[PDB]
Amino acid sequence: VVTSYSQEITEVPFERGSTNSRFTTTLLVKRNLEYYILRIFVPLFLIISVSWVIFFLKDYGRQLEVASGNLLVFVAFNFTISGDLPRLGYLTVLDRFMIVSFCLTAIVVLISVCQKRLGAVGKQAVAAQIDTWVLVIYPLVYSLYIIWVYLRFFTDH
Amino acid sequence: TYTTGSFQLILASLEIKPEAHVQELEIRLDKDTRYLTQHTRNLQPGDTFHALVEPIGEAPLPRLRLTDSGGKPLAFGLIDQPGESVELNYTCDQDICELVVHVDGTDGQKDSGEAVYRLLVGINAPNLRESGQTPVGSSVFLESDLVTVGLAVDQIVGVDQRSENFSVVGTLKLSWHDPKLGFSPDQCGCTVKSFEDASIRAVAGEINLPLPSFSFYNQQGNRWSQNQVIFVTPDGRASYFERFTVTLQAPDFDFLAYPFDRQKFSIKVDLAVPTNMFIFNEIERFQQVVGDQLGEEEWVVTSYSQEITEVPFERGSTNSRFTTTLLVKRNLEYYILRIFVPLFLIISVSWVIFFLKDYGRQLEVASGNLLVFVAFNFTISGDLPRLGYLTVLDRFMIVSFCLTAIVVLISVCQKRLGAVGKQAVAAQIDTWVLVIYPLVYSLYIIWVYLRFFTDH
Repeated sequence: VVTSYSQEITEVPFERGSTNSRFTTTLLVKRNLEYYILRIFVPLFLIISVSWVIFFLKDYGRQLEVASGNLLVFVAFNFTISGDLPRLGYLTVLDRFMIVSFCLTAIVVLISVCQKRLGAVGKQAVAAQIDTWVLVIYPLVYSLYIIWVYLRFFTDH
Repeated sequence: TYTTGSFQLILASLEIKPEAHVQELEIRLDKDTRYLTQHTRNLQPGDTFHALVEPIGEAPLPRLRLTDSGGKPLAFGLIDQPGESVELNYTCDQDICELVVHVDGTDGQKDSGEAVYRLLVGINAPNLRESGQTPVGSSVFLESDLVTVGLAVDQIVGVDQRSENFSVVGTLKLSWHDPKLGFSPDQCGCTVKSFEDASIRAVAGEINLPLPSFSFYNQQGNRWSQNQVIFVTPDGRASYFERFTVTLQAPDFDFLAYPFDRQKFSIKVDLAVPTNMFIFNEIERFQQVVGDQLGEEEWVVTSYSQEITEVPFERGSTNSRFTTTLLVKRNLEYYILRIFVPLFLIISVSWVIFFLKDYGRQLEVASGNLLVFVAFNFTISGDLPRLGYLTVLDRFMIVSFCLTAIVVLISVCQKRLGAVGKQAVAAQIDTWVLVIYPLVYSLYIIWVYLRFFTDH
């Protein structure tokens, strides 16, 4: 969608000395943000929200199995959205967000394994402490990463 | 400046002797060069030509001859009474006759090594040797025209890694000085003659004078040329400018170390005319070679090098070649973060499931994680290119998949052992794999680094 346009006339150097005229029409185009927000970001938010909410469970076997299933879900959706994501040779803020979210889901699977191990040992209190700690640091980490990428790519510093 | 040209008027004489001048040449006879010829000027009637070759580092005594433009004999070579050196003399009888001097070891075909000979060639000069004032006079040999070439790359349009080619857009500039292209500005009333939308071959065809036509050596298909222009000045200065989008075939793509491979994009411009006519003399840095782009790029140019050589040409002799080599590298952050970190976490969960002593949950998580590995493996299937051979990334993925299959197998065996009643050996297997799995991964990483990124 064309946000704005500007037609303007300049002079630029020409072969064998001198200059020639140039007429430039610049179109300030923008992508459809609703498409990417609804198709990608809302399903991704729900996929990470289920991984966040599995920590309320104190049955760490079910927690671990749901965590592994949700990581598989994350991968399947990740590649379901593979046409809109373009095959450029470098990274992208969407790509960085997806990588970070995938890493956080891998970490939730790891933490679920560790918590099941601790519960099997007999240290249920520390497992509950880890549950309540992750329940508060996970959204904090996501928010900090969102702010950091906004600062890095959409403003100075 | 003074001016030169051919005119008509609607004879007399000059002094008592025509201008006499001599030059020298060091000719090297090697395995790849056992014969040489050199062309000369018009040699107006009455002019005498003298030639004399001598050996410096040895006494091979290469034979000499003197022929016309077409090779018909005009003068032979007779050795002098004193040892070493030869003498050849010829006086012409017709106007505008070109002479070619031939040096050849036809009888001396024995090969031992490179040799150097000093050849003294003069016109109108009956001097026995060089004597003095050798460089004051004009050159007697026909000298190849000097052309300066400059290449710049605006951007790398694309790389096709399966057919091994790359499309690049840039600008090419040529500049030579052929006075035969000159004109008097009185007639046209302008200081520049312009040819547009036509290649050098076409303007050469419609002018019928030799011009330094070129070609992109590894070009595939039709090059897309624009702003194609040729400017000619009355003083003979001619310049060619072109902005080209060209797909060049690259037969030296080595994707064995992908995505850590570093490639060499070679843009070769070959002169279509032989070395005796035109040669790429120097390189014009009219603008930066790599150029500046806004935003990131799939291929980043580590370094560039423009260099001029001579390569063999069809029907004997050589032609000049101007090569621009770009040392391009992939974006390592993209492949490290998109592929290697998720893969590390996927293998790390399979590693960490061994702490569990509930082997049913261990087995189910192992199977689920193998499915996860497959799903991610094919999620990263666009960046991974469909080449017909293996790749260090492909080898790493195969090894990791095999290790996840092995962890599933070990989980099955451990559940079986626990069901039997041998829990102690199952715990021993747990603690053994917990230490050998990272060791195996590290050893494989070191091995592939040694195999593909260094010697042995």
